[PDB]
Amino acid sequence: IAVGMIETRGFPAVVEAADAMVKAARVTLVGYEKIGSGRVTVIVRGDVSEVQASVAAGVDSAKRVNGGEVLSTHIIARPHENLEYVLPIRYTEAVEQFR
Amino acid sequence: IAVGMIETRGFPAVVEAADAMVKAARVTLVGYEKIGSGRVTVIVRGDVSEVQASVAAGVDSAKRVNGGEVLSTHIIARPHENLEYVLPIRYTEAVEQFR
Amino acid sequence: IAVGMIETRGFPAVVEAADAMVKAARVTLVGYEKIGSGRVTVIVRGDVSEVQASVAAGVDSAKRVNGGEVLSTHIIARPHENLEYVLPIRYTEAVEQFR
Amino acid sequence: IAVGMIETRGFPAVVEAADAMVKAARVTLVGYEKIGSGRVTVIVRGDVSEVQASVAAGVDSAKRVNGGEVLSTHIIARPHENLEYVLPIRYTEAVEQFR
Amino acid sequence: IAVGMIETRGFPAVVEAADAMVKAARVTLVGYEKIGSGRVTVIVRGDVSEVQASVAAGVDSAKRVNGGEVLSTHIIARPHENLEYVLPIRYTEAVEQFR
Amino acid sequence: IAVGMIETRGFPAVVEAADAMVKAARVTLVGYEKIGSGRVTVIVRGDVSEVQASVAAGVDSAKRVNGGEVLSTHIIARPHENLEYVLPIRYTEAVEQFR
Amino acid sequence: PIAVGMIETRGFPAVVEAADAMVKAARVTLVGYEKIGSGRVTVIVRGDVSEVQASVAAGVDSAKRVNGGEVLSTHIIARPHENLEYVLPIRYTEAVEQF
Amino acid sequence: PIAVGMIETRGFPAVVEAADAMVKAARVTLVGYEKIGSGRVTVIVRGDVSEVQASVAAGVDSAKRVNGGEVLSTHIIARPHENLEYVLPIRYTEAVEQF
Amino acid sequence: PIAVGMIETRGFPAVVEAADAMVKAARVTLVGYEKIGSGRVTVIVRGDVSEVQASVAAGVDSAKRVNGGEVLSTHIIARPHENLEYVLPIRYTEAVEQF
Amino acid sequence: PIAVGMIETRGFPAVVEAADAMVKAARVTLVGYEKIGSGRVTVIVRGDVSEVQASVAAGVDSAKRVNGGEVLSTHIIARPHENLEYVLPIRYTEAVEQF
Amino acid sequence: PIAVGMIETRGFPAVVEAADAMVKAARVTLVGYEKIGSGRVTVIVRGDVSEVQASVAAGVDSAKRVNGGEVLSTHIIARPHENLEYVLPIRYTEAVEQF
Amino acid sequence: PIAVGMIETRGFPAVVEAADAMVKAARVTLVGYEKIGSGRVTVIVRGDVSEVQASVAAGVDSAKRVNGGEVLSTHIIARPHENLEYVLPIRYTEAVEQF
Repeated sequence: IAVGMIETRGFPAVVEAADAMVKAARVTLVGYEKIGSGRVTVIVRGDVSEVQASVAAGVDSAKRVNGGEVLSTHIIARPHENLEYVLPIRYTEAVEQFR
Repeated sequence: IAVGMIETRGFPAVVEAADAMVKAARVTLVGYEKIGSGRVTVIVRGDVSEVQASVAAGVDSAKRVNGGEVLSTHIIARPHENLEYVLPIRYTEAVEQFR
Repeated sequence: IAVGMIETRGFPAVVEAADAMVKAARVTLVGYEKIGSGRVTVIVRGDVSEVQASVAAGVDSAKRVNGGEVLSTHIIARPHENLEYVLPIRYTEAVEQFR
Repeated sequence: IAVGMIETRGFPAVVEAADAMVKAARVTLVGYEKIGSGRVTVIVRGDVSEVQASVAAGVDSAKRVNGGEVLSTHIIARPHENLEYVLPIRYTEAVEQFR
Repeated sequence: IAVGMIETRGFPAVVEAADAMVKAARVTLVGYEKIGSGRVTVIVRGDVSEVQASVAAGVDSAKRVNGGEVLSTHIIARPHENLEYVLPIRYTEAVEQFR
Repeated sequence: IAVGMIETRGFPAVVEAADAMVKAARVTLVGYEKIGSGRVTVIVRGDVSEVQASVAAGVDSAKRVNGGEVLSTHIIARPHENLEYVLPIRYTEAVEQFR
Repeated sequence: PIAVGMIETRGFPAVVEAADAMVKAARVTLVGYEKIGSGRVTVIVRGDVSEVQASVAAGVDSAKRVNGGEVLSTHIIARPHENLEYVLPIRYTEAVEQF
Repeated sequence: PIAVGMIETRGFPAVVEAADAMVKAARVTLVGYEKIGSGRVTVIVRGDVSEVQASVAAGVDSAKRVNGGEVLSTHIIARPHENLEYVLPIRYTEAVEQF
Repeated sequence: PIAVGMIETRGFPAVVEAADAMVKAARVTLVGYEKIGSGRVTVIVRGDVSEVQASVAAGVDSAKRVNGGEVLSTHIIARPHENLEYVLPIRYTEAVEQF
Repeated sequence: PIAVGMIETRGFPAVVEAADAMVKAARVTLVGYEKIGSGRVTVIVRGDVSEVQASVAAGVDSAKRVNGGEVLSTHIIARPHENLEYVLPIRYTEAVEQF
Repeated sequence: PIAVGMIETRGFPAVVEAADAMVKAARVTLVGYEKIGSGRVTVIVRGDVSEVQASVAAGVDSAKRVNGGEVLSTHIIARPHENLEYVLPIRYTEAVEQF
Repeated sequence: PIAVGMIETRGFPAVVEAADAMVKAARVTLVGYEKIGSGRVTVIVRGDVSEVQASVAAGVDSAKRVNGGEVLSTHIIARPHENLEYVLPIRYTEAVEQF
């Protein structure tokens, strides 16, 4: 299951990115990551094609935000299982209860 | 229920943004978010039209603050339910006890 | 009860701001807030006129600090009750035991 | 057992770095480290030659990321045991359960 | 009892500031404060004249540090009791056990 | 017992600094400190002459790191006991179990 | 009015059955679960007075049928004073709210 | 003077009834709830001496009527020494203050 | 439907045997372990109703064979109400999910 | 010398009365309160040996008068070894220090 | 196969002796220690089945010789299901791994 | 060799006396204090075997003289396996180290 990420500078924009992503295709927002310098990432999981659709929409929508800025984005089609155990890209408890 | 966000650089300004928002219309301040680089966001919930009124007032009032600066703002009319589970835009425990 | 805020860049200056505020008038320092980028805020509560007196003194005294810098300030005469529940402007446990 | 590190500015890029590293050779991603200013490090362990292979791939892949930036990298062939006890380069609980 | 503060950019320098302060006069280092942007403060308590001696020595010694930088300093002769309850300038548990 | 400190900008470099320090002479790495703005410090303890040897090696090795940068360094020959109680320069639990 | 209903059991299995029988028998929300020792645990439900009475009755009959089941005490409070919400686990949690 | 009133029960339901009966019978504030094992739990109220006496009496009569209810001990302290506030859960909390 | 199965024992060793026998005897997942005092502990499993019945039966037979083993109570809930998931440790955890 | 005095009760109300009677009967400071199960709780006071003896005696007489009161054990240590301070809740806390 | 061995005692001293006797009598690793109330505590060891049997036997003989020693229950599981690792303290910890 | 000595009491006051008598009677360090329920608590000391024997003996005689004192179990382990240090509170803490 692919992973999609949009990193913005600013919180409002990251929230819009996430909203646009889950609305554009069949992906689950699994988390959000702060790393400082105003950089925040929203992470979604789903089929590669769903994730591609969601990230493209997420980027477009975030850039429309008043003062919105997208810093980086990336999609990994088949993330190695090891990552699930170290980085915050896994379906969380709260998350799978929403499903 | 819509979500409204004002991100400022500086705490005093974000506090004013929040005060102005809840006073301008029928919205509930549900939280506050720090992301570093002096960037803080206040988040309100309510009817889209209430939120529109509150954000416009929040922006005007924050800009009047001595040294106040607004970095970004955004309103999402119908935030996807998935967001409530990942991002800090949900009515909190403390919050719904105030209601 | 009004809320007064002085945000400085630097800790020594914020400590002086707070000392000057509680000494200048009848206000209670209720808290302190860090938001990154060296930005820290001290928050006091009291009658609007007391708070006005305290913030003016706090600003003057903070600017006298060696390397002191004031970034922003603001006073809200009647902060909405909703804020008390979300933002760190409320009388705390430790605080009301000092009173 | 060698330690390999790639530090990026941006989260998406660090996630790609990690994915590329564990896919390129026989290394275990043991952790991730945030230090502010958007600087994040992913850490892998394995035979020196595996780690060399993984870091080279991790760097190439991270630089291909949209808005990806690599700040620093380093490999230590035989890290002193003392480090395992202070710095986050050790196999963690969650990690060795994945193995 | 007076409070003395030296804020540096850099940790090594703040550690030297503290060492120099407690060695120069009869003051107790009561704490250390991080506020981001590399800004850290060391706080001492003691008689105003002891604190004056310690801060002057602390500044001189910190500036001798390789890459040492002092950002701000301040002394408050009779800090208001209210501050003890909000800001980290109080004798701590660990601290008074050293005494 | 002397204290030695190397502060870098970047995590990989600080890890190398630490490795080089404990390998160059008879010192114990006792901790690591993050203060933001990418500034991290590694702290060692040992005889002044051991610490001098370790810091010199730590600096040389950190500067060889790809993208490595050393911001500041310092050695305190006889750190005042008060510091042990406030600043993170003390032998920790985990640490003395390694010994 | 919105009553609170409580069933206390000796043993966890029996208390889980009480809870399941309570929310199934009537229009009530399980809001809490309280451990106090001696194998005594309480499930707390909220709802209309008549709904809570229906559910507590169902809860008790079912719990007593559990193998090694044992009900210690029960009680229904019709109009719980607001003060209680703030001290005891009878209040709704945002957790059980989202649901 | 401002007395403290305590009812200790065996069982949680009975202690919740004690609390509800206490704050309802007189001008007192429930400030705490204390678990100590063996199924023993205490509700603590604050108020004038005469108010606390009225409420403790109501509390006990009501608690004994709870199904499987059982009161273990009670006590009213008329002028609790200030020292106690700082060690025991008899003090008001900002939680119960806001209310 | 997806039932929940619970075995409560007196003693930890016996409860660990119950759990091991349960997941081995049928298609069930151990999702929780609950301590409530008096030496009473519960293991909770999730699975189809028929699978959970098979496993609880195996669990009980095995637990009673443990040296100093002792089963206090057991229960199977066929269709646990969703409300319970949110209050009690019967829900899957991302921990047991990854597995 | 500075002795430590302890009264252990069965029940919380009685232990709160012990504490109140102790600090009122003599020049002692309540520094701790210890829960260990089976409804056993201890109040610990510090002071001169003769002061602690006066207070423990008062404490016991008063505690035994509490409704459902019960004193389990008491003890006075005249010169408690410094080692104990560091392991047990007999030491002053900055909490009780500020007072 | 890698079995798990458990000795549960009444009393801590006896459980510490059990653990010491177990790891000394055979090739096993103490991985956990479990408190569940009523003075019942368990030590858990991991190792080959034959090694764990040797150690549990040694553990029990030694524990029964402890003054006021008392063994409540014991059990050896030869092939503990992987599910258990994720719910119970039978798994290795990085703590006991480093050793 | 460096033995561990343990005295377990019923009641806290008696356990505090045991500890005080132990460190006073011989060259031992109190390193821990363990609560396990049923009013059972253990004090743990470290030292030479002969020193620990002297202290445990003193500890027991003194504890039995405590009003309402009661010793449940004791034990001395001459050469505690290193594995134990990592699982149980018999290890020195940096807390008791600094002293």
